[PDB]
Amino acid sequence: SLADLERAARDVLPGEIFDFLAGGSGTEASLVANRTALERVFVIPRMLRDLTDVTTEIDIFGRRAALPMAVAPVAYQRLFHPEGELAVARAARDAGVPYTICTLSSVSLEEIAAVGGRPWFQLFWLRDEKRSLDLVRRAEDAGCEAIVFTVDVPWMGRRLRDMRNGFALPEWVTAANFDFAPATWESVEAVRAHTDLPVVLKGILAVEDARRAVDAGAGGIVVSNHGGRQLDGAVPGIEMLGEIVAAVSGGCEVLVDGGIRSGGDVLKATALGASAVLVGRPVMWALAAAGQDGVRQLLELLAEEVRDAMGLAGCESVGAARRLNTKLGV
Amino acid sequence: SLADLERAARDVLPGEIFDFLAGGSGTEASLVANRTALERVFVIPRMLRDLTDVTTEIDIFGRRAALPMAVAPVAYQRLFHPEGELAVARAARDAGVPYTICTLSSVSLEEIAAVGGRPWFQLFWLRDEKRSLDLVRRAEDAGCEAIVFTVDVPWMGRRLRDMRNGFALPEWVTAANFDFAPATWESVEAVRAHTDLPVVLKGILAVEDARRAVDAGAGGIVVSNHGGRQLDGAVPGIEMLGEIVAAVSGGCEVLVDGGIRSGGDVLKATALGASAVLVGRPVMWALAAAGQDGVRQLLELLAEEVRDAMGLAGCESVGAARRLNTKLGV
Amino acid sequence: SLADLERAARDVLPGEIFDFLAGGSGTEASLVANRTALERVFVIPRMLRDLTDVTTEIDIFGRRAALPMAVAPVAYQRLFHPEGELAVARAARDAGVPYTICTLSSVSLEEIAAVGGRPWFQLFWLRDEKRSLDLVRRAEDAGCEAIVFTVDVPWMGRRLRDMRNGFALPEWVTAANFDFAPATWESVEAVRAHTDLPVVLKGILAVEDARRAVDAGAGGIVVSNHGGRQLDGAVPGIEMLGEIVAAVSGGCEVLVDGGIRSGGDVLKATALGASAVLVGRPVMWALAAAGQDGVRQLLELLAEEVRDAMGLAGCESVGAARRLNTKLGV
Amino acid sequence: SLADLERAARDVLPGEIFDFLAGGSGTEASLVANRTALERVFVIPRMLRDLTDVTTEIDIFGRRAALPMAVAPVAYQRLFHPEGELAVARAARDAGVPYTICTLSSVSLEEIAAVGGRPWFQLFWLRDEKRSLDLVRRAEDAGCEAIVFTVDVPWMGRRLRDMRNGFALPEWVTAANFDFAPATWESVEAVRAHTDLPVVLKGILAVEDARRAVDAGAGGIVVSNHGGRQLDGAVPGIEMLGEIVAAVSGGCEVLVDGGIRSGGDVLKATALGASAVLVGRPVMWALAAAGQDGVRQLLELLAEEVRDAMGLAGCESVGAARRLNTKLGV
Ligand SMILES: Cc1cc2nc3c(=O)[nH]c(=O)nc-3n(C[C@H](O)[C@H](O)[C@H](O)COP(=O)(O)O)c2cc1C
Ligand SMILES: Cc1cc2nc3c(=O)[nH]c(=O)nc-3n(C[C@H](O)[C@H](O)[C@H](O)COP(=O)(O)O)c2cc1C
Ligand SMILES: Cc1cc2nc3c(=O)[nH]c(=O)nc-3n(C[C@H](O)[C@H](O)[C@H](O)COP(=O)(O)O)c2cc1C
Ligand SMILES: Cc1cc2nc3c(=O)[nH]c(=O)nc-3n(C[C@H](O)[C@H](O)[C@H](O)COP(=O)(O)O)c2cc1C
Ligand SMILES: O=C(O)Cc1ccccc1
Ligand SMILES: O=C(O)Cc1ccccc1
Ligand SMILES: O=C(O)Cc1ccccc1
Ligand SMILES: O=C(O)Cc1ccccc1
Repeated sequence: SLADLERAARDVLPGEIFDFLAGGSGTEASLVANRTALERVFVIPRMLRDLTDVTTEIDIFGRRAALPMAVAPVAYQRLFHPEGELAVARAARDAGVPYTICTLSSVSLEEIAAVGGRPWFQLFWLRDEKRSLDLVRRAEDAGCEAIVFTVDVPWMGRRLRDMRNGFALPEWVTAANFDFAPATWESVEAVRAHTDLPVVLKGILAVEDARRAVDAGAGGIVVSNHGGRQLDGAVPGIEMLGEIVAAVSGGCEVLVDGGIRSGGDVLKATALGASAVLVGRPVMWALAAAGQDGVRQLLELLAEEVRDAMGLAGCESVGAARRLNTKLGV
Repeated sequence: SLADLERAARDVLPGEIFDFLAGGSGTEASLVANRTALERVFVIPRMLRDLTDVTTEIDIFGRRAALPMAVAPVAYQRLFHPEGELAVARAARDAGVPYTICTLSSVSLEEIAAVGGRPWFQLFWLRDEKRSLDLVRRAEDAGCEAIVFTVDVPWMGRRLRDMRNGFALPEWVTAANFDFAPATWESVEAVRAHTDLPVVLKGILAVEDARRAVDAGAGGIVVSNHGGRQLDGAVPGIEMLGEIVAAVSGGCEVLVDGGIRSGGDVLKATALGASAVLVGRPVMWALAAAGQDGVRQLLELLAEEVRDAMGLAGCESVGAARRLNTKLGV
Repeated sequence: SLADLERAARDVLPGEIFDFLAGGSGTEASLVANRTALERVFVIPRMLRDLTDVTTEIDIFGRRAALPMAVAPVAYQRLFHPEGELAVARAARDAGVPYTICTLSSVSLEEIAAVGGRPWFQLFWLRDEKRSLDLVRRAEDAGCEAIVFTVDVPWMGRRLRDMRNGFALPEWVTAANFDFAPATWESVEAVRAHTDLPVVLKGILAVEDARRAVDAGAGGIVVSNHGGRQLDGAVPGIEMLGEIVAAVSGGCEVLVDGGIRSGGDVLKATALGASAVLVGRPVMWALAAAGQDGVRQLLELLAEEVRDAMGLAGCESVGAARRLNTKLGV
Repeated sequence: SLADLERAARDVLPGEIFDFLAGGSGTEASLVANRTALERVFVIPRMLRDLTDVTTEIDIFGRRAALPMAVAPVAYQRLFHPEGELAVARAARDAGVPYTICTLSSVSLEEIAAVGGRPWFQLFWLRDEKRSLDLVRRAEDAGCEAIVFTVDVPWMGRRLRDMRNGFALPEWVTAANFDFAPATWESVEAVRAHTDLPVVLKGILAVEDARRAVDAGAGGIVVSNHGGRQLDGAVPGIEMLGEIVAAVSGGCEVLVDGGIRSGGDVLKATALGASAVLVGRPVMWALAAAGQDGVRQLLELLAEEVRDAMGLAGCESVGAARRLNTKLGV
């Protein structure tokens, strides 16, 4: 289980860095709710279906992925291990999972993309529409296959663990893509007009924002409260997911994140209608604990857990898993 | 109470064997939910009815049973006591309760059936349609009166207690019926075509699978998440039971299992519409603690608890108990 | 508060007697649910109403009572104090609260009634229709003003505290009215035909049993699960009360019991539609702790708490309190 | 966070005074429910809106306030610090927040009003309609801009912490406005006829009392259970707020109080429809801990938390925050 890795990472990382990773904003209400919400979801499995060729593969944004999952954008991964983003990206490539390269990556995006695999690029909107679009163009020129535009960070949430810790970036970690302003719908349009890559808006929670994202020409959204790190009291994405999937009615891919910690959790998200999930903190636990081989082992365990869960639920494909029904417990 | 027995069994059994017995898959969410779900159910008892002739008997699959209960299939019972299945089967016979002989029994099915009583036989689908049907034919020739086809095990769930324990069958426990593949609806048909015994599909949770089971010629189903040992996050059977009973509308017997630990719990399952229940772990606690006489004492306590509960609720018969209403609490 | 008294009684009483008093049947699910259910109820108070003449009085079964409350039937009160029922009955009389004399009283019913006040008499149905009716006639001849026919005890619930304790009546406590069989609707009719007193059926939880009680000529019912001492898993009366009040639509008085521990709890029961409440265990705590003066002090504290709660909620009368709305919390 | 201040105040204040401040009535059910209720509310934030000019200002009762918040009436503030109400009022003025001067203030209302800022005056109805109206006239002559008529205190709730503590006002704290009777709707009319200031009824929880308040010519209400200090078991205001806002349909300002402990909580109240909130206990923690500068720091932290929350939720104005949707969690 992914629970094994969390303790291993707690042991190795400096306390303040473990807190930067684990923490949420405010009283951590949304952080805790991400888990509570998943725990309340029960799947109604189907029996006696053909499982001779169970596959966890999906096609997303033009490409085959080995699982309905990608590595979430997590800034400054050298905080957790000296190889940082390169270790994660290599493991992701080898697992057939898309890796999201961050605007605030601690290794340059061009170096990360050179690893190969299916890199996506996460955008934070800069000060200058021109620099933002340069970053997009860099990503595209480097072979990234989607732009994950983070839209829930007009500014950063108040992380009281960091404030209490007086936590700051070590001098040996930098924003390697560099030598910020709130995004609007106009910024989305500027991005969409300047790339042929799918634009994916990350941090959508309202139904009318999901519909507007489709109208705006997004190729996907990530239904997300940013891992409980942005508005404290924001609803978990998993609680809005079903309503959002019904509202877009196939008009874009609908991803979800927040608290996904097992293959069963992936199955739950799928059954609620998600195209795929992102996974954040667990990938960093595996990185901290054992570098590249740590993340590879995590991804292999997830792969096995997702296949197991699907077959136990009577699903030979992710599409079938999306047609599962659920029941909320207490 | 059945709680007495659990500690007695914890004291006598080797830790790893107690864990094989107690554990569920994954994070044990479905294991815990089986109990939570029962605990939330309240019965609305009726008063002032004639109780001069209260009976707990039912007719099921051709035969009278003393209680609306059978012993669930539990593999490898010599793990818990040296007399294993023979001790349980004798106690069951003497109590007038059906005993389910397992495909993976640690005493041969013919020896268990020779004990007498009302044996049923649980089938796991083998590799070879021909060997599966041989096992069915053996059971029928031995006098088993129903085939309990387990349909929730295309493969085994990941039991993290066993994995952590590195638990494996002792060399002194074997699958005595021997000298596996996923089941499908085609396998059900092959069984149904080859026996005149009622075929009971164990591990149904979806309403449309219950209806299809009727259409397929099943004589019953067991609404079950396999004691929380198969898909972690599968809904408890008790949560689907009422919906399933309404959907089959008398077309087959509808049994339930998972967490039944008292006569009051039997009453709750009955009031939700179950024809009968299966009981698993408590029977093995009694076996571990005191062998045959242990299981006899358990069954006598259950019998007394079921009669007590029925009469306190104004029910002179199990049919009347099925007409009780319930209310969900928090 | 009534919480003060509970510890005082725990200190003075022998453990096994405190357990006889405190305990419920089975796993004590219904015992705990009585409290949970009250705790979930919130009152919506009204403001700015005339409170110049707030009164807690009600008319019930022909007579004025000082509060919408009576002392519940509790058998064998000499278990708790040497003066037993006489101490409780005197305090009740002095407080203007009806006292329920038990069939299993440890002082004869005629002695208790001689105390004066507003005694009611609780009936358990005997073996012999003739002896049952004699007991009723005795009660009526002694000046009791209602027959509280307990209808939830075809036999006694399994009290595992008592069983574990091997608890039995001390030799110095006897059933003083003596020198039992399940009740039916026919028994109710026999009682109703033989007395002009109001017949009150205690232990009704199903709506159709409440309606039938009206049809049967009951002058009241007590919506009750017998303090969690009868069917373990029976719904709390407070959860059925609103539905029952709507169903009888003024055809009899509807009382409730189970867990009433404050004037606020009385207000909650009133707001849900109860005519009055019974209070059991707290009266015995006060008796154990301080005899007659103990029960008087309890009743004075309740009186003050009920007036306080009513006025804070804008109710000058109990009728107004019945028109309060409520909201369920979590 | 406001949690920092609570411990600081616990350290400095005498135990019995900390209890006078913290406590509620009865079993403190309503006190705890105020927090529970807020914790169950999740906001659905909006993204990608223009936040170039985020403002937390509102217009209320004729005047601009810097935040959608006022300092609640809290009697006898010299209990917490020697400068008492003057320290709080100065900080409030400097923060641009209305300060509610109490009828039971420990510094005279004219001295508090001389501080300047936006003082409101809270009225308790006196014995004598003439003295009540004198107090109103004093407040108006001193420059108070609204009368906050407390309508939930026909008398004081039973504060068991105070009773247990034998707590009484120190001899060095007095009701400085002096040298009481239950309010009715007639008292509201007498106030409304005698002032041109907006009359705000504090302690409304029933929908029909909110509508009647509008009909009566109130310029606002405060939906409130008096911080859990009046009826124990009264619903939290936050649970009635949405229903009340829909019922008045713009006919008066609708404020709420009870448990507001962060800017996120203000956002939640706004999203449920509140015009503004009151904050009580936290202001007294800050006063106790650090006098005037303590309250100033609290108000600055709240201001920053409210702006943060609004912008993270896509709201450039409080009006926009009122149009946010919410979802209840568990
Ligand atoms: C340490 C940390 C840094 C993050 N950095 C970013 C970021 O730069 N961009 C972004 O869009 N999301 C960022 N996220 C949020 C994740 O992409 C994701 O939404 C969240 O972590 C998912 O929740 P999970 O960690 O519970 O799986 C970060 C998350 C964490 C924990
Ligand atoms: C140790 C163990 C072994 C089991 N073996 C089998 C099996 O061979 N076949 C099967 O259909 N169910 C099997 N089950 C599941 C039970 O038949 C039953 O569904 C479950 O135990 C009921 O839950 P309960 O144990 O809470 O009463 C097993 C259960 C346990 C605990
Ligand atoms: C020790 C004990 C003895 C009781 N004896 C009787 C009885 O003889 N007849 C009866 O109708 N109810 C009996 N009751 C139940 C009470 O009348 C009442 O329904 C229950 O105690 C109410 O719950 P409360 O104790 O929570 O207030 C008894 C209750 C207790 C605790
Ligand atoms: C110590 C104390 C004294 C109070 N005095 C008054 C008062 O004189 N008048 C009034 O209307 N409310 C009074 N209140 C209630 C507050 O105005 C407010 O409704 C409540 O404190 C809001 O809850 P909060 O403290 O959780 O923020 C008092 C509250 C406390 C804690
Ligand atoms: O997006 C986040 O929660 C992580 C982050 C951390 C530090 C600086 C920018 C972003
Ligand atoms: O069916 C089960 O949960 C029990 C089982 C244990 C070991 C091997 C097969 C089946
Ligand atoms: O009615 C009850 O719960 C109390 C009781 C105790 C002992 C004998 C008869 C009745
Ligand atoms: O209104 C309140 O809860 C506080 C109060 C305390 C003491 C006296 C009057 C009012």
